[PDB]
Amino acid sequence: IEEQAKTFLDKFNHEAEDLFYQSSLASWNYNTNITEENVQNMNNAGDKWSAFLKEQSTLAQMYPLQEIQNLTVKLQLQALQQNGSSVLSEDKSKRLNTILNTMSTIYSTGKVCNPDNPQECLLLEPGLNEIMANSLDYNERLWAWESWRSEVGKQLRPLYEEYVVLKNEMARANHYEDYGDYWRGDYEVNGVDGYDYSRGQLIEDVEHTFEEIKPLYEHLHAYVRAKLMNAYPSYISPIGCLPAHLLGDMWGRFWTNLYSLTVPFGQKPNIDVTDAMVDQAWDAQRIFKEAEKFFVSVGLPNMTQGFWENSMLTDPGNVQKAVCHPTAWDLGKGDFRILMCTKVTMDDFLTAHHEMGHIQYDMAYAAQPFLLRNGANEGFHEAVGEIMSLSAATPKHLKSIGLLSPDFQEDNETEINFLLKQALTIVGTLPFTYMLEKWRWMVFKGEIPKDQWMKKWWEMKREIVGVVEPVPHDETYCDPASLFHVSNDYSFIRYYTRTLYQFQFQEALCQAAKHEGPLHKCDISNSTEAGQKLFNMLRLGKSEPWTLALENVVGAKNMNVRPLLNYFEPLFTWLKDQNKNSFVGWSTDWSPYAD
Amino acid sequence: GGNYNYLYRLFRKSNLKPFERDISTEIYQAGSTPCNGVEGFNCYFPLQSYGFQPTNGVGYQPYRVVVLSFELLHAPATVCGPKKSTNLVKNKCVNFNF
Ligand SMILES: *[C@@H]1O[C@H](CO)[C@@H](O[C@@H]2O[C@H](CO)[C@@H](O)[C@H](O)[C@H]2NC(C)=O)[C@H](O)[C@H]1NC(C)=O
Ligand SMILES: *[C@@H]1O[C@H](CO)[C@@H](O[C@@H]2O[C@H](CO)[C@@H](O)[C@H](O)[C@H]2NC(C)=O)[C@H](O)[C@H]1NC(C)=O
Ligand SMILES: *[C@@H]1O[C@H](CO)[C@@H](O[C@@H]2O[C@H](CO)[C@@H](O)[C@H](O)[C@H]2NC(C)=O)[C@H](O)[C@H]1NC(C)=O
Ligand SMILES: *[C@@H]1O[C@H](CO)[C@@H](O[C@@H]2O[C@H](CO)[C@@H](O)[C@H](O)[C@H]2NC(C)=O)[C@H](O)[C@H]1NC(C)=O
Ligand SMILES: *[C@@H]1O[C@H](CO)[C@@H](O[C@@H]2O[C@H](CO)[C@@H](O)[C@H](O)[C@H]2NC(C)=O)[C@H](O)[C@H]1NC(C)=O
Ligand SMILES: *[C@@H]1O[C@H](CO)[C@@H](O)[C@H](O)[C@H]1NC(C)=O
Repeated sequence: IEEQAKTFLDKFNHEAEDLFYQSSLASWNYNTNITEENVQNMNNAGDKWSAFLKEQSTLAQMYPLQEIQNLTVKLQLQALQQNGSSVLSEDKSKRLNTILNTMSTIYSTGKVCNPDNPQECLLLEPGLNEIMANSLDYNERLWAWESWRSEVGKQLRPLYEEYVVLKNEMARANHYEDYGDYWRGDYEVNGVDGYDYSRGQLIEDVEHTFEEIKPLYEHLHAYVRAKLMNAYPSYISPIGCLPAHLLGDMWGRFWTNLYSLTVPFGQKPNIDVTDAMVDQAWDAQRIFKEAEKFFVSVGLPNMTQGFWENSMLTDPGNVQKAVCHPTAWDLGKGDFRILMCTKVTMDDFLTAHHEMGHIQYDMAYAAQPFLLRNGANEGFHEAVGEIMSLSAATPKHLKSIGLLSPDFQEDNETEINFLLKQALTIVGTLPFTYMLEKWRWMVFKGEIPKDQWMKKWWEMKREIVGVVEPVPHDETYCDPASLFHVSNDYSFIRYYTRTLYQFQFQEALCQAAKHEGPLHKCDISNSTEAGQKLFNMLRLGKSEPWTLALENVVGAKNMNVRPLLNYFEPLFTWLKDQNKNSFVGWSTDWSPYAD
Repeated sequence: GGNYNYLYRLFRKSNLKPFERDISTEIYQAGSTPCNGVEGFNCYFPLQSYGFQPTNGVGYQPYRVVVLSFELLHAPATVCGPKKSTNLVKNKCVNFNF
């Protein structure tokens, strides 16, 4: 009966909040002060949380799921009843964890040695990522691109084939058709009177939104190709694809390292307020106190006053071994801490606004039950953090926060320099993200057999992304598995939808703050009505369907690409005038070796 | 490490009458199945403990409460406020209260 499930969850909601607390408090003491008497302090305290949750999970199947009427207590029950693994045979369950540990340690400890000196050998993160991000030598970028895929990616090919079979068995025992349908279960919504969403409906909404970005991406692809021919003459065709090893990093995920070759007006400095911070003696604490004044300006609460003692805003005065990585912690019981090692720079002035945005999202849904204290889907949590960073990087906000000469002149040449640096990171990553999840979805359902994995991968690079390989690759390579998110078992569609939600939030908040100009000049400071539009979504958590959360801000029930294109229309107008003598589009027949 | 000595009751058959008190420790029975004094599904111990810890956000830290309740049965009198005694100004027509 349904009233027994309510009494089940309230014993759960008070044993979990304490056991999650000290399992996360011990993870704080390891992260900010590393010993090994802290790693053993967090492994036993971490396993008491994991052993407790599988005990309550096997108690949750005593209650049926379709004999429930209240939507909230049904949502908590389905998130706890989830079997996930453990549906496999107990010798297949240990084979899967052996593969996931072997693929993870090949990626982090794989070395590449030089053919002129076999005694010098580079790892990926120090040394191989620096060549792909800084070099202008064609022959050295071609060496680092091919040798990472032929010496490390060939080890992951027999391991990734066994990984697909075991993950499809686990997904079909949980009544999905494949493992790709299991990943799309985040966006599913069942029976809330007009707000429903199918797991197959996500596939059409991604492909419908993508064919409206292809006019903008084609003009960006044509402008970068014309600028790369001056940097690498006799290597690039003026009507063809771009070679895969000249894109700024190892995989071509972000084009953000191509800015020094593709800058529109290099005689205008892109605005940088780092010298005005060290001329006014701003400490470590000023960067967060101006960040807290931004959020109280819009109508959001202060920091919790436990935030100021418990947090560790710099690396300590001790030479203290403590993972230095910006992050926002939500230990529980209303205890919010930020861990970062901040330097006096406009870079960490902006990520301070980003990391505080995770905190203000966390402080808002802290009145829901324990199992609904996440973002409404996997994409909302990063998207609310980046609309705080866009509003703080504008020169309108910088001159009113005291950091820009009240006699500063923004010219139309510097807005093109700023918008093109945004499009190399935002627009340049959207066909990479769409192509990769489309390839992984077709591998799991079996539309691509294993004798055509690397054949269909490079046909989709030339057609969707416009990127050609420099050396042909047969079915002994596995080039997707040489990325971190593929070999470490992560979903990748959250980076596509976060980019679309980010400009839907920003365009909906700037109509409430009564903006008049272009969308990229907007700032939501001093408003109250925009914050009330934002706070009505922030407090929902997972208690409502995410389509119901979007109408509280945007006014629509689906993700939309038209606010993303309105942000880049000053660039799209300027790009169509720079490509009057160029060719827009590419040919899938040209190759850098096929002459 | 958590002060686990401060408990509260989280299951009862029926809400309390005003100023009523209940220190029993019988195993609660949520479902219809009888409990027979042992724990299990739908048979819960009725007391939980605040695990208080010094690094808790406000609203999670312990507050001490005192409830004063003045009652007036039908006696002849009892305790009350203090008093303010003025001064004696002898040698002048005065308005006095002794
Ligand atoms: C890292 O934290 C641990 C524990 O928080 C520190 O180790 C000991 O902590 C106790 C407190 O319970 C002290 O009485 C001991 O003196 C600490 N050990 C030592 C060797 O000092 C540890 O000190 C912290 N790390 C550093 C570098 O201070
Ligand atoms: C079941 O649904 C009802 C409404 O559909 C929820 O009722 C609300 O409960 C809160 C506190 O529990 C009250 O403050 C509200 O006034 C109630 N609303 C109404 C309309 O009466 C109820 O909370 C849900 N059950 C659970 C366990 O959350
Ligand atoms: C979870 O996996 C189990 C198999 O281990 C599935 O079958 C359940 O088996 C248990 C006994 O171990 C029964 O109590 C359940 O009734 C069975 N399933 C149900 C509730 O029909 C079970 O179907 C899986 N649960 C999910 C999430 O589908
Ligand atoms: C920035 O604004 C100036 C001012 O309008 C633009 O200069 C004009 O450019 C057009 C097209 O080349 C000419 O027909 C006008 O005669 C120019 N104006 C003047 C006063 O000379 C300039 O092109 C703009 N730059 C960008 C990048 O948009
Ligand atoms: C936006 O908010 C800021 C912060 O309160 C306002 O800045 C104040 O501006 C006045 C006059 O411009 C100064 O006298 C104050 O010293 C400023 N306050 C601070 C804390 O620096 C700003 O005026 C607001 N914008 C509008 C349009 O009202
Ligand atoms: C936030 O804190 C400041 C001082 O730190 C205070 O003046 C302000 O009133 C606080 N905000 C609210 C809503 O009380």
